[PDB]
Amino acid sequence: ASATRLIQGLRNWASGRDLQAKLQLRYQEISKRTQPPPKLPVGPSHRLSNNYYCA
Amino acid sequence: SNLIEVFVDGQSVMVEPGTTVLQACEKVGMQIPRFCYHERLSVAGNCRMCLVEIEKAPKVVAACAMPVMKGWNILTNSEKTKKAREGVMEFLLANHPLDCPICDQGGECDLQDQSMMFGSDRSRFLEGKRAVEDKNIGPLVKTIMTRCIQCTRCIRFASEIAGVDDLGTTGRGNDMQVGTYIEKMFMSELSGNIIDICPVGALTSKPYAFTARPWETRKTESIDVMDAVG
Ligand code: SF4
Ligand code: SF4
Ligand code: FES
Ligand SMILES: [K+]
Repeated sequence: ASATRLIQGLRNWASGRDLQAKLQLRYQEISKRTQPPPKLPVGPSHRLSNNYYCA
Repeated sequence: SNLIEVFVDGQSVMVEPGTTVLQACEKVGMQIPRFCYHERLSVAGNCRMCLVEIEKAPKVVAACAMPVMKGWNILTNSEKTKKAREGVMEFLLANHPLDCPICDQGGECDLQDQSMMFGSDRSRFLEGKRAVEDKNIGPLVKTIMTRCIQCTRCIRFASEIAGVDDLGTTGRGNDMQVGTYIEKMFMSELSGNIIDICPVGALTSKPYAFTARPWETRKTESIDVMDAVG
């Protein structure tokens, strides 16, 4: 999405579709490379009472 | 013949009088887990791991010390037996240090093996562990008493086999320490064999320390030539 309008129009006519809506090259819409730190939850066996392994 | 009939998991078997529950279960083929019991030492019964359940009885009995009688059915795989084992080993591992990567017993530790077998899968202990002061008993046996579980195989070996009578327990409660109470060297003919009969890594071999690991060593059965005993 940097080409001039003439090239985009000729490209859309030659392809037969609209390529500006769906571009195969990624841009600023992708997720950021840095993320806030997560807090993964625990499972169902992380309990202090009624957690006998034999059951 | 004075053999009497007992039952292990419903299976009938003959036993001699005076037989313990552990020996009867071994004769059937079941190995009850144990820490303080030894077939060549006196019965102490101070670890409570071998607590097995006799049916039609509202208490668990110590299989390493209970003598069997006629008509007993022993349940070695019931629910309350496993509950008792899990509770006892949770208590055992409550104060054990996190020393497994820096331990020579790792890979051949009895505590690790029965923790995987009969123990639980997580720890509910949210308190602070204890720390026992180390001792010196010679340049053969390396002593780390933080890892000792007070099984008293030391005292029984030094009192009934080596005949030294120089090892004991000083203290009362959670601060009871197995040692010698003075700077005394445990020098004897059979002073290394305690390293064989320590279920934890409390007593290790000082020349062997920090050298190899039990899973990568090949075992070759051979004969000693150092004396004429063979
Ligand atoms: S004695 Fe066993 S449980 Fe204790 S630190 Fe060593 S390997 Fe781990
Ligand atoms: S040092 Fe080992 S053999 Fe000695 S009493 Fe402690 S656990 Fe038992
Ligand atoms: S093995 Fe019986 S109480 Fe320790
Ligand atoms: K040992």
